[PDB]
Amino acid sequence: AAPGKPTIAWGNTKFAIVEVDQAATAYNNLVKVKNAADVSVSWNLWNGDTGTTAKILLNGKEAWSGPSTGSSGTANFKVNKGGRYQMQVALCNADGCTASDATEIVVADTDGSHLAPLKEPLLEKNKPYKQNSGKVVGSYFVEWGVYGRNFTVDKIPAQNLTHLLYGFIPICGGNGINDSLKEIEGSFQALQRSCQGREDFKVSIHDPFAALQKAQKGVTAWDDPYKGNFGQLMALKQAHPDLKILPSIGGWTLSDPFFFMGDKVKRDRFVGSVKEFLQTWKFFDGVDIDWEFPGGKGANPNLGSPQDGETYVLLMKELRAMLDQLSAETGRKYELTSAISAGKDKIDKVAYNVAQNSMDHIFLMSYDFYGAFDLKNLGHQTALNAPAWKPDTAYTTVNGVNALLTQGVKPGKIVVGTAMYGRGWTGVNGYQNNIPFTGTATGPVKGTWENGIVDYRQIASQFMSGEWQYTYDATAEAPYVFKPSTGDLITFDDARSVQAKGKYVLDKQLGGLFSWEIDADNGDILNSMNASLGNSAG
Ligand SMILES: CC(=O)N[C@H]1[C@H](O[C@H]2[C@H](O)[C@H]3N=C(C)S[C@H]3O[C@@H]2CO)O[C@H](CO)[C@@H](O[C@@H]2O[C@H](CO)[C@@H](O)[C@H](O)[C@H]2NC(C)=O)[C@@H]1O
Ligand SMILES: CC(=O)N[C@@H]1[C@@H](O)[C@H](O[C@@H]2O[C@H](CO)[C@@H](O)[C@H](O)[C@H]2NC(C)=O)[C@@H](CO)O[C@H]1O
Repeated sequence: AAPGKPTIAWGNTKFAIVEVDQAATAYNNLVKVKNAADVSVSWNLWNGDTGTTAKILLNGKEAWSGPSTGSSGTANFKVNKGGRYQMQVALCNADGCTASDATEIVVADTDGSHLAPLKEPLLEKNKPYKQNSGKVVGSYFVEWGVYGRNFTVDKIPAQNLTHLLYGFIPICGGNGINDSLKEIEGSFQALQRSCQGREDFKVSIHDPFAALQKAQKGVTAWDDPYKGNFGQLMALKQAHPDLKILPSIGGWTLSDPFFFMGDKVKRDRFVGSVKEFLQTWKFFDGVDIDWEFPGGKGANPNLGSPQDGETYVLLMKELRAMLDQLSAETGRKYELTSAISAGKDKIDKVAYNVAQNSMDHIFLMSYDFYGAFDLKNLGHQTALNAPAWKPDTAYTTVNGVNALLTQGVKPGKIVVGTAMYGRGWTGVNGYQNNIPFTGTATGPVKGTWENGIVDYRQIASQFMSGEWQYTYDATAEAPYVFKPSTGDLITFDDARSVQAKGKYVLDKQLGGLFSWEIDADNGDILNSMNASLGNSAG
């Protein structure tokens, strides 16, 4: 007779090719990349002959075999490809093979091959669009947004984007390297802990809990190898295999290390760390460099050098040569992008007409033109054009785009920025002709999360009734609201100014639109990005 039918023993059924150590705070110990998951299966035979060979089958295919020597057995073996597999134990002799019922096992890998797709309904005012314009539609999701802002990856309207950027991946370094972090309580210390034992100028993860461990929809079981933003982004990639998910390195507070990269030793180390990061976290499709800014005038008043333009171009060229090696190894297309100042004074510190040859997209940061950081000179923070009362206004979207075009940047590379937030002032006074921007302020407006800044959701929700005036400036293409009794003035993007930007993008053959930051929209802003670029509804 053939052998008795074995019963699979109860035991762990989730294993990982890239393992996350659940009690480690240092990135180097937290993440263990293996060539294959170490899988274990045990079985008992309660009736009959145990056979002479025992096999572990994954979807019918043998992963292990050995002699069947008793009523219970254990197999330890390696599986080098992620997925959910119907595992069976089979006992075989000369008279045939008898297979157990199947038990599903998980062999996790960071492409999310082991995850059910994260396909979540659109929330708030988001309406469905098809990505058929061939234009970029991007937004940034922030790692720390899962706490107070309570905005998680399952809340992203992912069908309505071509690009989803993850803010932000830090670069390791302590004193003198990441001093701008010190302005945020605990932030510099969290980075030193993540980077313990790791060389400076290598990338890391700033908050490994939020990235890998915090329970979230789809990744809530204790034994799920990946949880947090990264586990959900893996599942999101399964739902949206054409969405480009880019890790963004830098931003306002994490840009200091770039200013050292004129040293090719550091720059090589950084580039090699990026390659390793993309080999480790397979759901990412490239890299976004948000260096704020070559030449300085970013967060750190002690950094900035005339050499920065040359460093920027060398960095983009070497990142591209690294991505072309990675693309060759994997067959995938990887993108290289950068978010850049939209101010002509910062733009002309870099030869973008040379760097564009390495890059897929330039994310033009056509926002933060004005704000509570200057109480004396007020203006539209994200306007397309200058306003009628000051046509020589330096900081407008069109001035930034024209600066690039005059360098010789191809229009199709340029992605125009929209704000999902307003900036504002309180106590505005001394203005003429009913134009509050001609006055001066005494402070920042009360903000949603920080002074001087309000989520677009809150503007739409809270500041469109009672005493608040609303005006759409059609020369600048820019809405604002004003409460004259307190002098509260807020400058923002809305559906209409976004429509004007999209129209302009199409008119000038630019690359598309992107936004900061996705948690702050109620749907209005992203809906308008999609519609104005000509994406079809549905
Ligand atoms: C108003 C706002 O959202 N500010 C955040 C600031 O955002 C700027 C970006 O860094 C620039 N890069 C882009 C890409 S778009 C562009 O503009 C936005 C808005 O001006 O980013 C900071 C990080 O660089 C944010 O800091 C975060 O602040 C919260 C507390 O407010 C804190 O909990 C986070 O730890 C801190 N994150 C980091 C990495 O420092 C700021 O919120
Ligand atoms: C036109 C111009 O150069 N405006 C400056 C602002 O850019 C800058 O604010 C900063 O803008 C960045 C995007 O270009 C943001 O990344 C950043 O969060 C923001 N910094 C702050 C503190 O809001 C300010 C610097 O305060 O100066 C303006 O002149």
